[PDB]
Amino acid sequence: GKCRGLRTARKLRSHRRDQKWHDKQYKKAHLGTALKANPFGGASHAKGIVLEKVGVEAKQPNSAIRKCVRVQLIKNGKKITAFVPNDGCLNFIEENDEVLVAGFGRKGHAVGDIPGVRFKVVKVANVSLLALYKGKKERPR
Amino acid sequence: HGSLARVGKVRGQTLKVAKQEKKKKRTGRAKRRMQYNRRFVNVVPTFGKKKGPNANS
Amino acid sequence: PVARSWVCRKTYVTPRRPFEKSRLDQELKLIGEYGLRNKREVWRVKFTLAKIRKAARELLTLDEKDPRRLFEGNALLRRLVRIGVLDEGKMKLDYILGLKIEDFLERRLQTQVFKLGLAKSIHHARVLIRQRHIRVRKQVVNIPSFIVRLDSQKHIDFSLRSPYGGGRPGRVKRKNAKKGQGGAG
Amino acid sequence: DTVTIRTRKFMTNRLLQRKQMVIDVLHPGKATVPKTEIREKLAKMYKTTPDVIFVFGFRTHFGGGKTTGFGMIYDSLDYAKKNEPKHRLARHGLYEKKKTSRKQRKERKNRMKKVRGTAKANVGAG
RNA sequence: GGGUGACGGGGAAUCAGGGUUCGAUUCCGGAGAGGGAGCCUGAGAAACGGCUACCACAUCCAAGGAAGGCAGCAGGCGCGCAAAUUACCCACUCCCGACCCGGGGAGGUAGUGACGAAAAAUAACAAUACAGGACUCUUUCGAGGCCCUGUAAUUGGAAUGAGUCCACUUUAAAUCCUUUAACGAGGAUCCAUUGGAGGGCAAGUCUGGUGCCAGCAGCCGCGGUAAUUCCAGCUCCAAUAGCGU
Ligand SMILES: [Mg+2]
Ligand SMILES: [Mg+2]
Ligand SMILES: [Mg+2]
Ligand SMILES: [Mg+2]
Ligand SMILES: [Mg+2]
Ligand SMILES: [Mg+2]
Ligand SMILES: [Mg+2]
Ligand SMILES: [Mg+2]
Ligand SMILES: [Mg+2]
Ligand SMILES: [Mg+2]
Ligand SMILES: [Mg+2]
Repeated sequence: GKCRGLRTARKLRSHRRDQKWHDKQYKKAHLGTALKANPFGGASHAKGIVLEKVGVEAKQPNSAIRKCVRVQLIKNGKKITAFVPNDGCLNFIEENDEVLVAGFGRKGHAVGDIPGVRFKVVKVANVSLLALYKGKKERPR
Repeated sequence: HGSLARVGKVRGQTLKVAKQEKKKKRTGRAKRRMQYNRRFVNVVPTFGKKKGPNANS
Repeated sequence: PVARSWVCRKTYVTPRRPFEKSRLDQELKLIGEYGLRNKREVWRVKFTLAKIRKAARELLTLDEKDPRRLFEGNALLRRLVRIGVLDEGKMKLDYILGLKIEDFLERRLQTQVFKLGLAKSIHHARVLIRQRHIRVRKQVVNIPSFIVRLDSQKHIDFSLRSPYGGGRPGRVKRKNAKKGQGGAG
Repeated sequence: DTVTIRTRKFMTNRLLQRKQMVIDVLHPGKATVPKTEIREKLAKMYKTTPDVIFVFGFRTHFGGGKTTGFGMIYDSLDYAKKNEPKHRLARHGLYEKKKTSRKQRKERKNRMKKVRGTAKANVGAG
């Protein structure tokens, strides 16, 4: 069982150090891997240019097209399928326009019906999508 | 597959309705007073198998 | 580099289980009894009490006849007596743990206004205090949370420079007097 | 008439050549007395004119029947134009200052670094 | 030996007891002034708002030459999810000088500032019409009112700051607060918001629309013509100058 003895400190402390890496969450945060893989290079959000409006099909038990946006990030050059939330909101997003993208709440894990969607559109052309949906602000022209 | 066509279908053809008028509602302490008064003093009746603060038959 | 403090703290703790129901109901009751503005006003008192209890526990963990305990505990008791929460004779530290929110609310200004006649309902009392109508001792205490020292309770009354406390009448009565003078008369 | 005044924490500064103290003004129902009135009242109290009395730092309390602030009485004006801040003299116009305005001085002196010796040029500058 | 999304520490954030994480960042210590190197002066420098080279960037040239270093303070570009005014002053705190007198983007003062923290308004009272229930009275119905709560009529005048604004104070000069005159409330006004309302989890089996669509849904799920879950209206709930992601 346990090492327990009085002059063990090192043994104990080393073994715990060894085992910490089988704690999945620890390894995520201490190996680079995820920070390399995250298109938001350790960031809450990322601006990025929209390069096509793309319908995602929902996963089996729920049938619905999702209306995503293929984004290309500014900082990295990586690409993304951000989910454009709320009803008829896709129509606000026209091509080549500067969207802010956030996480979808799950920190890498995709969410609910959508296959392969970590990201959701927050702002469109420096306005905020919620505000457009409400009918508060308007798309500049 | 599947078109990006119907995009804002239901938001579109919903029947628009005016948002009515009523009153400048009470705020701050006054609101909290009012809500205290409508749990603890006004009603406090003889029970009839539990309550419902937004009940409707 | 500057002058400047940067020494601050929150006066309250937010509750963990945010919809306990019985917790919500209790806190509402506390807002009713003492016409408080908001829930956080309850919570700041809950927090102040909690600190005190935390000190009491710590002092109890120490040995009796240890100078650290004897000094601090006596000082904590004297502080609580001063605000009229704990009674002289009841001062011996184990009684601090048996204490409650209700006692601390009771010794606000908003209470001792309403308690000493003066107001006419607690919501009236809170308004008065805000509107610079009451004075503690000599100062016009604008603020309801002002915890009234037991010492300085009997010196609560109306502000001298005011309508209620014997002075120049407020602008509404002045306007109605002008209307009766020039308009009607 | 109905103001009343007190003098708290009075000190005899033999070696700055002054009396100096905390003026503590009662003034209920009125709008914080101006300094001229406070000086004149101090003059009749201490029997030593308003000229040598310099008063400042008045802060009214909450409610508003009491202000508090520092004041001092020099022996003569000759002394009070020697151990006294220039602003506080200019407060009642007896040692005014130049209107060069800092920034212009700096720009003038930053030119002059540019040129050597020529007193007329260094007088000119800007 | 390699790595570090590594300047060290004081400390910060969570926390029962243990811990876990953070510490570029106002105090102390270090290191550096685009990159490397070399040195003069000097008590003290391997100085960079000192010089000499090279590299890399760049500026006038009459093309022979000459000058350059904001990780000072403002400000710009750029990078980006991500950050303030080319403001006023040496009055305080200190420093420097030969100096009681000069100088200080050290420093202070305003401006921007929902980083965050404290306090804290958005109504209070009255009789009315009433609508109810502990008491007294009454078989019940009804009544006497110390007690009271909801909705109305704003019915009633009273109280008030937000605000507008003389004056003082403040201050280096101002501002701001404070003090204070004069104007300054019937809510149609001086309008509280952000998120919810199947479960977890506080709160509608309400009504209208759509019909596995549009959409919601952190998770479980809801949607295929009676949707408690979608878009709306109504009501309700939570926190409240905040609350969501
Ligand atoms: Mg590194
Ligand atoms: Mg340092
Ligand atoms: Mg160096
Ligand atoms: Mg640089
Ligand atoms: Mg060097
Ligand atoms: Mg420089
Ligand atoms: Mg910011
Ligand atoms: Mg500075
Ligand atoms: Mg706050
Ligand atoms: Mg308002
Ligand atoms: Mg729920």
